[PDB]
Amino acid sequence: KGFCHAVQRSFIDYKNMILGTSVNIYEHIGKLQEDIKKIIEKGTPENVNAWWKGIEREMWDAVRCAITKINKKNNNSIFNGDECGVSPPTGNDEDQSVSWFKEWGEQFCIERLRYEQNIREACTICINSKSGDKIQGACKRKCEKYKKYISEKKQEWDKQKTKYENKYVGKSASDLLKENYPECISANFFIFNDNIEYKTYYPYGDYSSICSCEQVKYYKYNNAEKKNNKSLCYEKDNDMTWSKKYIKKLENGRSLEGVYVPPRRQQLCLYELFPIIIKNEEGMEKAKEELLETLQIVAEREAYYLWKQYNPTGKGIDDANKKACCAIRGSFYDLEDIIKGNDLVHDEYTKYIDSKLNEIFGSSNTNDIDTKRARTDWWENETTIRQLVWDAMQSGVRYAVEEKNENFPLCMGVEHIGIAKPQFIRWLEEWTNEFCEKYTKYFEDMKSKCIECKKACANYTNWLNPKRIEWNGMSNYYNKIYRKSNKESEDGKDYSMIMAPTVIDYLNKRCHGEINGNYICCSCKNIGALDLMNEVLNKMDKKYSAHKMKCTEVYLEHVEEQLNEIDNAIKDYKLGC
Amino acid sequence: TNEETCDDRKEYMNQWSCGDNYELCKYNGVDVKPTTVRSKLDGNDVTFFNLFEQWNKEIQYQIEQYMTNACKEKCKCYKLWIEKINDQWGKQKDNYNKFRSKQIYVSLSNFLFFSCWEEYIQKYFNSKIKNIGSDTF
Repeated sequence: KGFCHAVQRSFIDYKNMILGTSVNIYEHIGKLQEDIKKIIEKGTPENVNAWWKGIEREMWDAVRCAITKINKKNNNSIFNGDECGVSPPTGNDEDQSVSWFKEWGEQFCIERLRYEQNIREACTICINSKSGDKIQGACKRKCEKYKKYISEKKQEWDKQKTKYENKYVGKSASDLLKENYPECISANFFIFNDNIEYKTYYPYGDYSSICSCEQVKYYKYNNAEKKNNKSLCYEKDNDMTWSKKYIKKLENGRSLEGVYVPPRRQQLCLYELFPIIIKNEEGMEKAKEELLETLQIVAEREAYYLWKQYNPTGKGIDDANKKACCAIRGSFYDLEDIIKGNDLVHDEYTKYIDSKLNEIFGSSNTNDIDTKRARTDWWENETTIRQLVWDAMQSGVRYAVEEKNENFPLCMGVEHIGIAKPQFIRWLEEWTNEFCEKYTKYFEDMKSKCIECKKACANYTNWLNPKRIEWNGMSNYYNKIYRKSNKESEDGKDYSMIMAPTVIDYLNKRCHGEINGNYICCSCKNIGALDLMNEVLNKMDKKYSAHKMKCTEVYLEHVEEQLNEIDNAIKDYKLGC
Repeated sequence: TNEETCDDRKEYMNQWSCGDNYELCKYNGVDVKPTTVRSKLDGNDVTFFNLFEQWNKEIQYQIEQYMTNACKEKCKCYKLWIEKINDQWGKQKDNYNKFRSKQIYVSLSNFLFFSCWEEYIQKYFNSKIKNIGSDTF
């Protein structure tokens, strides 16, 4: 196993060492490369590259001859060029850094699996604990060795990953390692936690599992004591944009686009589910109460974080509270969807979560739709789960209220709520809401400034520019899926429940009213005087035409000066007692 | 021939069309009304150039889905859009040269370089102030 891989690594190392590049691993490489260059550039005249390209085929033939003859001398069947690659490896990823990073990740995954197996063997006899049940002899020492190993791998991986990301900005190392080697899909780069709490509250980070046994139960709002910041994750952001990636590809011919992750959804706290799931790997179909406790914990924590961070952002207590209620409603809807697995995001978190849920609910041969139905009815069943989560969210929001010393908002105060719309509609309406808010802020700021609003106009136009492609995207997606009674629908979602041949009609008739937490969550008027924003998308509207000349003149001036800056910068980038 | 059998494939959707005074380019079924406020840059002329700007953007965006493009019908549609984009780019270059002629007092090379680096500076940064990469250069 892993033999022809080593052959490829060695061949790449020789190829990149025979000619002068960033190689200094040996006691010296510069001496050998300098001697090679001096020998080459005396008869051949660069010429080193031509000589290497000439001899590469012979070298590959030589290694093929070597493997063929070594298996010939072996008593087994004589092999041939059947080794991985009849040709030398291609130049797409011949960089030393890429290969070294890949091999480092592969061996890290293999050793992590080995440590997991060792822990499972040595800590299988919480359960069968011998005692404050922290003393075990072998289990504790093994997970401590794992702790130190992770401690050093933290800085190692940090350095290697930051170097790779700087070299190839626009990609991700974690996804590359996941796709190259399927041996570690359970890997979650959280093992290298930076927070001190994740190092002291979690004695072993990702392995606060079986090596540590406490069986701490969640404490409801009636309990004065809390989880004492068991999963005190970082607060979410408020000024970050959407994402066009992480969408499942049904096929290359279709390649559906125009769907974007809302800013609130992509900032979600779901850290604590992974370690508890790893701990409860054993005990299938009997630890679902622990899963319920953990999801109540995470829902309460995220609701408290959202209310703590969003409420101060805006002194309009009424509409800010209504918007926060709508946001937590949408968060609950998304949580319910991911409980039933009816979302489109396919990151390392959601993929692992859905795999675990499928292997838990699916006994031996239940169909995918059967598993969807089973998890849906289990979520709707009462012991309802979507009443326990609602009470947990209410507990979190009330904790936020008593921390902020305010009143209980009327919104979300109802103990029961109806079935929500498909997540695409919710994303579209919240996108319209945030676009309206941003437009009202930016246009008002630009009008207030004006003589000096050129910077304000630049901010307004660079905020407006990305919105055109967004609008085109979801308009095109809506025009291809609207009014389909689940027979010819693109997905399993029951479409055709919106009576709107066009998106403009539904956005006009949808939330042109109160911004409260019940169904309708928008408050926008005097914008068209609702449909004029398209004419504002391109720079021909009457409202913008007042400042258009000044804005384009200052934009051209900035273009010229920044052009001068960038060209001079790229010219400058040539290089006892 | 293949135009009707290929438009229904809803894969290309070349919305922009440049069609005499300035060779106006129309993004979609929206009329163009020049709001003049005013031999250098003046009046609605710059507005025309402004329109071209958005076209330029989607042109780059075009390549995106065309990077997702990959039998006989596919090849025919591929050549068809190649010809369309070629003629549209030629017309846009010609009307840009006309704009430059009316803007004698930025040469389709420095300006396009600035725009394609503005793409980079806007995708991640905002940030058009510092150049301290030294590895991404």
